[PDB]
Amino acid sequence: PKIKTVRGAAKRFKKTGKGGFKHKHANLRHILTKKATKRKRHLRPKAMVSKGDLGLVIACLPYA
Amino acid sequence: AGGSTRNGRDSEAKRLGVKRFGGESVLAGSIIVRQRGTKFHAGANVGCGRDHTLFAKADGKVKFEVKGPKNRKFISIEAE
Amino acid sequence: GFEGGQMPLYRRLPKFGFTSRKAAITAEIRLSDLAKVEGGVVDLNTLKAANIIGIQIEFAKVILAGEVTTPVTVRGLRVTKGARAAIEAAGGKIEE
Amino acid sequence: GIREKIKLVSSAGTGHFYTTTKNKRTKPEKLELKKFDPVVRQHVIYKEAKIK
RNA sequence: CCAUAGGUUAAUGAGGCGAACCGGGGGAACUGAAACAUCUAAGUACCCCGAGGAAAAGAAAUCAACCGAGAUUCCCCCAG
RNA sequence: UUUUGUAUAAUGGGUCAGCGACUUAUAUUCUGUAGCAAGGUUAACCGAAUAGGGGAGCCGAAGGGAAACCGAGUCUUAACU
RNA sequence: AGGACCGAACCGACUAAUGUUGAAAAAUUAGCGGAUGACUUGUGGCUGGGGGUGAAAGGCCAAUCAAACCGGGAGAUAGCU
RNA sequence: UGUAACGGGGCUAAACCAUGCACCGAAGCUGCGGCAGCGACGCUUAUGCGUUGUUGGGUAGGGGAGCGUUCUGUAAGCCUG
RNA sequence: GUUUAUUAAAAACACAGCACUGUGCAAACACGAAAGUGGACGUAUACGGUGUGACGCCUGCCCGGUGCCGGAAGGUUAAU
RNA sequence: AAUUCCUUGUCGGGUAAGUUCCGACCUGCACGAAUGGCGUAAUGAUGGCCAGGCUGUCUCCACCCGAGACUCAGUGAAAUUGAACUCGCUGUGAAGAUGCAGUGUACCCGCGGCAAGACGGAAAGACCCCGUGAACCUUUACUAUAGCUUGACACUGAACA
RNA sequence: CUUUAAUGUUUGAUGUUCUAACGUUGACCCGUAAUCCGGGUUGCGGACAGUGUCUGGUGGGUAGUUUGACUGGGGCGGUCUCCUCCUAAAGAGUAACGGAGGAGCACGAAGGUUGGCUAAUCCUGGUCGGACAUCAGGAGGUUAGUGCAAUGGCAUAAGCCAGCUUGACUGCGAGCGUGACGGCGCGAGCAGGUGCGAAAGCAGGUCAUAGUGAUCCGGUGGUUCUGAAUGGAAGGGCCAUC
Ligand SMILES: [Mg+2]
Ligand SMILES: [Mg+2]
Ligand SMILES: [Mg+2]
Ligand SMILES: [Mg+2]
Ligand SMILES: [Mg+2]
Ligand SMILES: [Mg+2]
Ligand SMILES: [Mg+2]
Ligand SMILES: [Mg+2]
Ligand SMILES: [Mg+2]
Ligand SMILES: [Mg+2]
Ligand SMILES: [Mg+2]
Ligand SMILES: [Mg+2]
Ligand SMILES: [Mg+2]
Ligand SMILES: [Mg+2]
Ligand SMILES: [Mg+2]
Ligand SMILES: [Mg+2]
Ligand SMILES: [Mg+2]
Ligand SMILES: [Mg+2]
Ligand SMILES: [Mg+2]
Ligand SMILES: [Mg+2]
Ligand SMILES: [Mg+2]
Ligand SMILES: [Mg+2]
Ligand SMILES: [Mg+2]
Ligand SMILES: [Mg+2]
Ligand SMILES: [Mg+2]
Ligand SMILES: [Mg+2]
Ligand SMILES: [Mg+2]
Ligand SMILES: [Mg+2]
Ligand SMILES: [Mg+2]
Ligand SMILES: [Mg+2]
Ligand SMILES: [Mg+2]
Ligand SMILES: [Mg+2]
Ligand SMILES: [Mg+2]
Ligand SMILES: [Mg+2]
Ligand SMILES: [Mg+2]
Ligand SMILES: [Mg+2]
Ligand SMILES: [Mg+2]
Ligand SMILES: [Mg+2]
Ligand SMILES: [Mg+2]
Ligand SMILES: [Mg+2]
Ligand SMILES: [Mg+2]
Ligand SMILES: [Mg+2]
Ligand SMILES: [Mg+2]
Ligand SMILES: [Mg+2]
Ligand SMILES: [Mg+2]
Ligand SMILES: [Mg+2]
Ligand SMILES: [Mg+2]
Ligand SMILES: [Mg+2]
Ligand SMILES: [Mg+2]
Ligand SMILES: [Mg+2]
Ligand SMILES: [Mg+2]
Ligand SMILES: [Mg+2]
Ligand SMILES: [Mg+2]
Ligand SMILES: [Mg+2]
Ligand SMILES: [Mg+2]
Ligand SMILES: [Mg+2]
Ligand SMILES: [Mg+2]
Ligand SMILES: [Mg+2]
Ligand SMILES: [Mg+2]
Ligand SMILES: [Mg+2]
Ligand SMILES: [Mg+2]
Ligand SMILES: [Mg+2]
Ligand SMILES: [Mg+2]
Ligand SMILES: [Mg+2]
Ligand SMILES: [Mg+2]
Ligand SMILES: [Mg+2]
Ligand SMILES: [Mg+2]
Ligand SMILES: [Mg+2]
Ligand SMILES: [Mg+2]
Ligand SMILES: [Mg+2]
Ligand SMILES: [Mg+2]
Ligand SMILES: [Mg+2]
Ligand SMILES: [Mg+2]
Ligand SMILES: [Mg+2]
Ligand SMILES: [Mg+2]
Repeated sequence: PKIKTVRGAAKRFKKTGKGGFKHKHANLRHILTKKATKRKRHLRPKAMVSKGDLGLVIACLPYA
Repeated sequence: AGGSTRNGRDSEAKRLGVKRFGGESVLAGSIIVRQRGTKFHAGANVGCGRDHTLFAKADGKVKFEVKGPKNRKFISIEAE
Repeated sequence: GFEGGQMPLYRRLPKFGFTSRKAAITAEIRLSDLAKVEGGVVDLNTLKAANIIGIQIEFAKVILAGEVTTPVTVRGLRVTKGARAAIEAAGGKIEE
Repeated sequence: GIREKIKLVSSAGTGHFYTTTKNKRTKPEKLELKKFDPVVRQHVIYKEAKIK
């Protein structure tokens, strides 16, 4: 049978041009008045998934 | 059976120290020293951070030197 | 994704975005695909007959990719700037 | 943690707000600061409102 | 009281068995979730009823999308 | 065999003969190999039929962005050195 | 007269020894208790498993009981050997 | 439990210190022969042929190359009273 | 008297008796999706449950807690 | 004390001597009045203690009678078992050696006996721990629920105040 | 309007009686040769009761499950995150149920800037006034101070006074540090707009290092980005925030 996609990771990650995965940063959902604006400003943009924890994503997202 | 304790704690190591030594070519913005106080002081082309972190404002080689009447340790970036 | 009982990455991390249904009915077209139609006119029904975009498609852009060497009338499609220049240089006529 | 949290609403008509804390016991009077409003790109008086 | 219930004759039919498939009435838990209760397993196993050589469904108070298609059933895609 | 470590007085086996344990299916990725090559390939089905037909579709040649959208650029931002 | 007395049948099972691959998957020998009573026994019948029954020990329900047996789910699961 | 606190016999050096020359002593090193791996170099590869260095303990484990068995084609062939 | 058939026969269980409490009969209660049945072909001097356990002398204080019974003015409070 | 830790409490009795027994005291760790209190004749295959009789229980065993054991003939098992050419000692060592080292001793093979060792046999330790194992049981653990109960609507209507 | 009368119906509540539903495990008759049942007459009760759906309460009567780890064995006890010093072996890092202490905040000024200032303690003298208030001089030279623990810093003060103020700004960010990762941190500089200062310049919170919590779900404001025939809308997305 077909492999089933882990649908949470499909809602959390997107494949880029060279095969990497982009993702949203954490720590930006609440408790936001005590955090510096520099920190948040460096948390709004999407970041790439690191090389170490990229294998578990590919295992969860076989269909890109 | 019996006993207890009150001395189990300790904190995490903050990884301070000197990251780039003398005669060591750096880029601008490179952290040289992380430290609590001003155990070192900022010389030429070297800024002092919020936490007394010494960073390079320019590119070049690190020069450690002792100046001033108090024999304080200054860090400068030589031109290159 | 099981990391022991540690919270895995796909649950540490937040969800984002939504899915556009309109993106499924849009398509992009090479300039090299313009020669594969017949008649030298390019519509949606022409491209679907040439088996390029697919049936359920309702929108298409032409993109500077590849190159065309023939005058082709483009009708009812969006065109990029470089494709507009290349079509008009090869003799095309972009219309609506 | 008696120092509750509030928001500083722009008086420029925008719904823009800064968030911050105060001790309402020791500072019963309202906070008014002149802060930057990035929508209007001006420094505008913000006033204390409830965090809601 | 008529009547009705009931009774009796007669005629025709049924009853029971049987492998799977089928439609329906009821309907688990182990398990998985690295525990577990929502969830899953699974309308599965099992029980029951009825039928046929197949059954069931079936001829739009349907889809579509402002173009149009034109009952049901089955297969490949759509698409994990 | 398990172990830091067994002649171990740790486990197991009386002996022989026979059987006895990483498979299968479908998806996916990588490597190798072969065919074609900016193209490659068909499934169901038809067909008397491992041919041929069938290109429905799938992957690839363009990406960025949550998205509209733009497009070899795009996003961010009022705008980027 | 008697849930009276002694004591065989009969019912039971307090002690010791034997035996413990037994004669016997609970018995034999020597003693022991009740022995007209809440006795005992024959035949047949009824109560069914989270259920029965129980002068109640978690006792008994076909040499099996803190939930019988058989078949099925079922190749349960086993981060253990 | 039995000498039982040089391994024993035994030793007044066959003990200790110092110095010295010998010799024994390993699967170490060298010699002779043989196999294989990886690199150089040249050939002119049958893509391997000389020379050349050097390497060759090995569990879990990774990689590479093979033997044999049963069955199918080759095979209405070949072997076989 | 009974009891752990198969390591425990006992001080354990039961017992007559005592007390509390429920029950007015289509009884309570119990087995049963229900119909029904037992109670009981009985009717409070009866039946069920609970505790104690012949007989003799006795059974003292506490209702704050937990239960149960009774109350219904007020507060709160569901579907609707 | 079927309850008393300290405790063999103290005193008395009984005995040559009595952590038990009996009777007292009360300082009841931590009795107590129907999860009954204190007494109680009779009974008990009941528990503890004492005495008389009796005796191989014992001092301390002796002899005898029989059934086996032993020998012959016939039939003929079993558990167990890596392989055995299966000594002692001291030491060593997966830390308690038939098997190693050193040394000592010992011709080969049976039979009857004993049972110190083979960490002997039997039963994948019942103790202990672990397992994100199980079962049963409890409760003011969680979530449900039968059952009991409340009210609304329906089956369910008419009058009068 | 405040303060209200007539009539009537729309109607609920509470009684009052009735009978026709319903009940009868009351009597009698018939089916019938029958203590079931049904039908019939009657009596009693009577819209109660009782059943169905909904609903609140009670509910170990029953069922499904949970009931942590470290641990010089387990339990008991203690601990579980963060900060500071030692252990830590002169870079970083480094364990134990090792030795000692703290944190789970505070501040609209205790922030920014400009300007200025410089302590502790003791000695002498001096009204109430005293070991110790305030005052004047001298020694001393930071033995003080730092919002709070410790360590490192601090005189150009980062310590203490006053003035003006909100940079406790928004978008970014070369380049580095630290982590397995998630993530955490430092940061010159650029654009916009601002404060102080004559100006150079400084300011993207506080001398630094603790003062904290992922995701999901959900709430609030803003934004047409999306909007399942179309136009809207709901809902979702994005930004801020709880
Ligand atoms: Mg948010
Ligand atoms: Mg966890
Ligand atoms: Mg096509
Ligand atoms: Mg389940
Ligand atoms: Mg599970
Ligand atoms: Mg039909
Ligand atoms: Mg039409
Ligand atoms: Mg083994
Ligand atoms: Mg072991
Ligand atoms: Mg190992
Ligand atoms: Mg071991
Ligand atoms: Mg060895
Ligand atoms: Mg041995
Ligand atoms: Mg062994
Ligand atoms: Mg073992
Ligand atoms: Mg064995
Ligand atoms: Mg594969
Ligand atoms: Mg290939
Ligand atoms: Mg770019
Ligand atoms: Mg008698
Ligand atoms: Mg006898
Ligand atoms: Mg008798
Ligand atoms: Mg018991
Ligand atoms: Mg039995
Ligand atoms: Mg059962
Ligand atoms: Mg069970
Ligand atoms: Mg199954
Ligand atoms: Mg199995
Ligand atoms: Mg000796
Ligand atoms: Mg010498
Ligand atoms: Mg030599
Ligand atoms: Mg040699
Ligand atoms: Mg060699
Ligand atoms: Mg050689
Ligand atoms: Mg070698
Ligand atoms: Mg090798
Ligand atoms: Mg018996
Ligand atoms: Mg009996
Ligand atoms: Mg017994
Ligand atoms: Mg017995
Ligand atoms: Mg009855
Ligand atoms: Mg009793
Ligand atoms: Mg009393
Ligand atoms: Mg009370
Ligand atoms: Mg009450
Ligand atoms: Mg006591
Ligand atoms: Mg005692
Ligand atoms: Mg005495
Ligand atoms: Mg005695
Ligand atoms: Mg006494
Ligand atoms: Mg008592
Ligand atoms: Mg009492
Ligand atoms: Mg009693
Ligand atoms: Mg008796
Ligand atoms: Mg013989
Ligand atoms: Mg045998
Ligand atoms: Mg030894
Ligand atoms: Mg012998
Ligand atoms: Mg022996
Ligand atoms: Mg013997
Ligand atoms: Mg043994
Ligand atoms: Mg075991
Ligand atoms: Mg339970
Ligand atoms: Mg379960
Ligand atoms: Mg533990
Ligand atoms: Mg311990
Ligand atoms: Mg160090
Ligand atoms: Mg070091
Ligand atoms: Mg300050
Ligand atoms: Mg100044
Ligand atoms: Mg003075
Ligand atoms: Mg501070
Ligand atoms: Mg969750
Ligand atoms: Mg719409
Ligand atoms: Mg729109």
